[PDB]
Amino acid sequence: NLLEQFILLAKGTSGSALTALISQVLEAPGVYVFGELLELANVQELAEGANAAYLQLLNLFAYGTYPDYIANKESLPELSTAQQNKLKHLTIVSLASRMKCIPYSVLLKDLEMRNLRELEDLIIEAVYTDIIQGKLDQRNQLLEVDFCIGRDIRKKDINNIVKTLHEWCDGCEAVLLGIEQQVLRANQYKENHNRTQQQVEAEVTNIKKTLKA
Amino acid sequence: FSFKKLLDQCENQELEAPGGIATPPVYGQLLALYLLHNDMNNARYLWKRIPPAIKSANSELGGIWSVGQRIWQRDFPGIYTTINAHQWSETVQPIMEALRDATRRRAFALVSQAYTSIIADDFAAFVGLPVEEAVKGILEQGWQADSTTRMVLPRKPNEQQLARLTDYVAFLEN
Amino acid sequence: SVSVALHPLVILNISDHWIRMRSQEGRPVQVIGALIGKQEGRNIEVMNSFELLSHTVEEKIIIDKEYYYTKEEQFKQVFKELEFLGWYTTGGPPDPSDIHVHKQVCEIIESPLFLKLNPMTKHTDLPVSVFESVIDIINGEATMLFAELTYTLATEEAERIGVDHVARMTNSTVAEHLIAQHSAIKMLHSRVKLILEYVKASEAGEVPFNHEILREAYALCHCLPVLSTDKFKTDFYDQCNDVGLMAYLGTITKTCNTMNQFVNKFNVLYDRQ
Amino acid sequence: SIDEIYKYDKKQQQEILAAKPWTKDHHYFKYCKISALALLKMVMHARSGGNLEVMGLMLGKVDGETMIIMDSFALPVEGTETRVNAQAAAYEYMAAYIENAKQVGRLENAIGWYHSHPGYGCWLSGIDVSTQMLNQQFQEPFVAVVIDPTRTISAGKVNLGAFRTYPKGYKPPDEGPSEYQTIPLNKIEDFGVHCKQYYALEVSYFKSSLDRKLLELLWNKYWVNTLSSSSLLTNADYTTGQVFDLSEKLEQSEAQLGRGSEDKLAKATRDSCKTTIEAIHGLMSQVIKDKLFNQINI
Ligand SMILES: [Zn+2]
Repeated sequence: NLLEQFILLAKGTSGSALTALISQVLEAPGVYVFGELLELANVQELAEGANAAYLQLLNLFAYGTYPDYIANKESLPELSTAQQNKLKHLTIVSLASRMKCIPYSVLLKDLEMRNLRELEDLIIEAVYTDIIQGKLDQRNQLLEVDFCIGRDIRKKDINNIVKTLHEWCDGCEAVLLGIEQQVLRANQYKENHNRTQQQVEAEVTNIKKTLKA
Repeated sequence: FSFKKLLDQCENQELEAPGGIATPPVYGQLLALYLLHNDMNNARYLWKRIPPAIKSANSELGGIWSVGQRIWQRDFPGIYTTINAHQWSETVQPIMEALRDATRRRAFALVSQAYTSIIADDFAAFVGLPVEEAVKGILEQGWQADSTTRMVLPRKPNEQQLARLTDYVAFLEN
Repeated sequence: SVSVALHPLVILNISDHWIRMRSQEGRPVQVIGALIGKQEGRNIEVMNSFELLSHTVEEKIIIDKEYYYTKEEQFKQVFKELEFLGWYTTGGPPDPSDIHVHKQVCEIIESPLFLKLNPMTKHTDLPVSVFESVIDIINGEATMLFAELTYTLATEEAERIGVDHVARMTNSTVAEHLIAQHSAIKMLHSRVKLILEYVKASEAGEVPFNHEILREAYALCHCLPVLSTDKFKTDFYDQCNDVGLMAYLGTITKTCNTMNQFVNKFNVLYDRQ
Repeated sequence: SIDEIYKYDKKQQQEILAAKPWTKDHHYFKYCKISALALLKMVMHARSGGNLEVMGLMLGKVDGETMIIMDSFALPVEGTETRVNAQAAAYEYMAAYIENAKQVGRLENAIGWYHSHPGYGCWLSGIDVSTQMLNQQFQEPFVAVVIDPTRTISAGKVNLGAFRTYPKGYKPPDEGPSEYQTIPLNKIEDFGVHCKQYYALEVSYFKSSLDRKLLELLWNKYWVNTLSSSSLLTNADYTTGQVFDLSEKLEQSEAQLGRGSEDKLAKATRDSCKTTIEAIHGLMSQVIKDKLFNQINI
């Protein structure tokens, strides 16, 4: 876990050292979620001053997208090819979080790729990073995602989590109630049929007995 | 909605009757309601059982049966040119307007579902409106058209699942 | 790093072996056995497991290679497509005796696995652990140690039915079917409710704020609905309509039988012979 | 203790074998107990046999009126329902395996034999009856076990039957429950002819304390496979065969109706009901899965 080491070695640094460390961790391969570094009080205090651009860059990398970076290109500091690649990977993950069959057109529009080969190479790299598992379909121009990692969350996002989990629990409870009711109905029907058949047989036996005498 | 209840009321009023014969306004309303609902057999039999005295007394039944015959022949230009020939006062006007709208909608659906290349004049005759505005208004609906050949191209448009299965199993196993 | 699939038959074999040896000897004693399975690429799967014969001299354990070879021939006679995978033992954490026996076994296969089962445990999770051998250089000295692997329980219909029957050991039919499904759905509900509680408790503020758990909860919540695609819907409706037609034909057959019985009784009653 | 049954008493077994009380009676053995491991091994071997038939051997003991089974080991036979026993390969294999297991700690002795009847019920055919008769005539005791690995999957419950035959010339006095079992047309004559020469023991299963603890620990991770089963796809050739057999039986019933054992229409109706009920169960499982997973739109 490179993020743990970066957090450990970020205690005494501030200012220019902090910005250099932020650039290094953003460029570092392997790390894809930056929540604790943003949670650091020093990093959150970096807002006051002339270095708020680096805090905005970190916020973009935590919760952001390539169209957001394009819209806010001037304010943010310049990024290298590795940082752009990481941002594109995070954009793919963000799309796959809400859509499980991503068309090629939206990916091309978001990542500003020109030819299909570059986009497919980028998707292959993202797959090989073990941050998104899926398959590419060329005939239908689709990318089918089986698994995608959970990106960084805010403090106000957890309401959606609790709402979805509440809905799932309610669905499970309703299914259990339906199963119980169906079992009860089936058992009652079987016992009723058996009782009726036994009563009919008893009446037939009584009729035969009174007739044979 | 507003016509089904009126049809039921007119049917009941005719059935009760002061001796079998109903008032001519009710006869006309019933005939036009049968025409509106495309119950052609019911309208055909209703006209057959209308007494000749009522036929001679009121002339609007003749026009209503003219509309009915045009519908029976499936002649859309006849329907459109025969609807706009007579009128009454609020007794049959709203239902005849509804009949015109229903005929327009039915013609649109039929042309859409049973044609892939129709001459613009024939499409205008089917719909009822003259050629120019019909060809103007098909494109906003998504229908391809092209000039110098006037060939319009129409385009063709629960928790009880366990209960039923449990019922089936309980019946089969008994 | 290879993905490992376990089979409950192996665990049952080990547990029965240990219980039998303990009952026979009066006091608990550790047992040594061998595993059998198939390796496909990097996917290792274990299916069955027999027992090996071992002796102790001084403080070292030696495996009878002659007995191993005879057993290998015997099991190749029956399970033609199965092969040797590693060895299993009962105990706690690995020991130098285990390292010695692993060194002995390594003369047979290239990279044998190592399974350890703990009969005397107090934890909540299964005491089965899987290790593989890794040779390293520490302080300029060559030593081979253990690396733990993550295993998943393999899926099989007959195995599932047998295991469920043995675990349960207990007047309709829909009854039974629905009861099984109910037990599993109950387990799911419990787990999802405990997760929702943690999440709600963390949101309101009762436990230290954890980022990894919350991110994983978000990822879990983003996995629903599962397979809402048109091809899946078409396949599902295909299956539903097929079962519906079969039910229709069965209903027709039952009605024909009832009709035949009624016709027989009517003919007997209302006919003058 | 529960593990007491796992203790093998050589002296007691020898005394019981030398003081055979089953000679005076005929229905002496009425209870058959099977360990958990033996049952699981039997079921997995029968399933892995596929559509063909497999047969092995069973090691256990006897406790008074009941017959206990502790282990089971397969023998090769190349399977494929060969004519009978073996080109002597299995003949050597049985003794070799028993001798090898003797020097490890498996000190129990054989008590019966098991085999699979995949797709056509659990009963003893003519050759099976002759085999069991021959085995009981000389080496006693001995029990036959018949498994149905396909009906097990189809119905969700194991189809295992333990049987023991009667001596030659012995006529058992009535007492025939004869619960209904669906059997195809090509295998009905043998079942009809050879049905009073054997009787079915009452079978129960047992497990040890460590086995119970391990199973209750394993369920916590094994509950997934119940919710991801999809039994409607794994069993389709079996359902097709059942429908074919049912159609043939319906044709025979119609022929009997046209003509002038009893009421084959009722048997055909029961077969159709069983098949349809299994199919509807398979469908309602998938309906439950869809309701649980596909509707919880985030
Ligand atoms: Zn047989």
